Amino acid sequence: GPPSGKTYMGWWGHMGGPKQKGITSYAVSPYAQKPLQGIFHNAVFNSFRRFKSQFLYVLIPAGIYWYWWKNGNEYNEFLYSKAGREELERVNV
Amino acid sequence: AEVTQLSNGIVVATEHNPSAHTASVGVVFGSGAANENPYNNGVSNLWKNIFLSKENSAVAAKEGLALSSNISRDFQSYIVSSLPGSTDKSLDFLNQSFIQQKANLLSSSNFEATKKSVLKQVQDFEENDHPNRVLEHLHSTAFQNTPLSLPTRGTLESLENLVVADLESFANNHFLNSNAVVVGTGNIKHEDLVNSIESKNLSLQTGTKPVLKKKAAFLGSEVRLRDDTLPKAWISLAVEGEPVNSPNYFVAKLAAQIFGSYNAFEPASRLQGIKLLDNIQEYQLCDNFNHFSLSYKDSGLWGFSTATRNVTMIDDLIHFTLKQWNRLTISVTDTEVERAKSLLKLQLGQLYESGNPVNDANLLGAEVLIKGSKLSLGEAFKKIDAITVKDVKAWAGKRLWDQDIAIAGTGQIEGLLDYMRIRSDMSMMRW
Repeated sequence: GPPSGKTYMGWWGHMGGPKQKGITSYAVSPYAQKPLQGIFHNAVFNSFRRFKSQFLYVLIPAGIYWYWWKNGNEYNEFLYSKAGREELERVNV
Repeated sequence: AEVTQLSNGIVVATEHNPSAHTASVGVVFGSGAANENPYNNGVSNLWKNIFLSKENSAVAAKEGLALSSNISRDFQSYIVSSLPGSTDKSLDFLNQSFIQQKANLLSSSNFEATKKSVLKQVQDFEENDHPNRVLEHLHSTAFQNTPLSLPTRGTLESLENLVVADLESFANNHFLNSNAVVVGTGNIKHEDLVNSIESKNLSLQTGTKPVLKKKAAFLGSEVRLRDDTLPKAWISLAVEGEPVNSPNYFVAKLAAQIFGSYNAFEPASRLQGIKLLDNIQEYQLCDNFNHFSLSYKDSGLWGFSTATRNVTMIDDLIHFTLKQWNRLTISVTDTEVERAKSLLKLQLGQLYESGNPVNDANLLGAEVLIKGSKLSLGEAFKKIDAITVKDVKAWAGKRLWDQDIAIAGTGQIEGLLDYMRIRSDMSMMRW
């Protein structure tokens, strides 16, 4: 086939990153390692670190929308009660 | 052939060869770079190079003596070779400047010049000699945090903290009568060497070397000193092999000789009887390879090294050579064993039986130092001829089949896959 257009990812040998010099990487065989090392420390301290960093972003909009939903639900329950018909007619028409 | 005797403190070993025209004596210690810290790494290189200073070698040149020395993992030797009539001039030189009066060698303004040239030497090693520096990095990642992990030349960061106190401390701790063989090769006879080493009352030192607190342990690992500005990709890759005084020593040598060495640019290196060549020749996967079996005192190494410019197909070169290694466990033939037998006998004959008596001195010194005697070449040939296919299959099931490997690479090794794919290549799924 013909060659296609220029991409941003080559293959093994010509990926297309910059030239690399002076970076040395070391690694050990997994057969010589301990998997599940540090699971009981990461399960309590790392989990708390990640939760402390990323919970206001998730739980402030969740609190806003859940309070909005509960308030609208309470108003809909009030409007179709015996105590709140006399607002329901002047509310809908 | 070899004869070996024990004086008051010194063991003496000679290989007399009456058809040689040079004789060569020297002393081989038993503490190479495997007896150093990571902090005095390069002491044996500095002793090698202050034994070969210009003012130490001018004195030998005025008497017609040529100095030589060798630093290895286990041993280190200091050899003085000359004409056959002047063996006692050599023994006198080796005594009066290396053994007893080493205070002129360790002069400052000699130590500074030698340390400067050794620093320049290892700086030009670390950035220009690529296959040997990845063999040293294979050693430094296979045996890490154990004493066999140290480069024999030392390290530029280590070598620039050394002073003369470190050299003389190592000299006190290791240059001992209990640690040394006095070798003689060429046409020096044994009775004349013992008569002239008891004629002079030569004594080196009287202590005993420190015994290392941990043995060398093979750790399956990897190291990647990648550098995209180099033309080729140099990759060494090895398993834990046999140390010396194994029973599987010659089986490891034979199993490395089965896959042999290869050069892409020599036309009689393409016609060898290796079944790896008709897998790596069709797309020209490599420039060269060589299969080694490095044996030390503690541990060993068995593997290969390649240099290739086909940086897009490194992983298939590795895959094809490891799938050729699997055949040693499963389906190595009779013919490959016979061919490797003949080629191994030829290789050992060219290594031992060679004209140079410096090399014979190094080999005899290390062999007699590690096992008290030297195996003759006829007995080595009778031990090579007795290897069967079942011995190769048993050895490869023990040491090769599904074992951890050590990898070292420099250059353009982006195409080299990770540890786990290469390690999973070490055992095929029985097809």
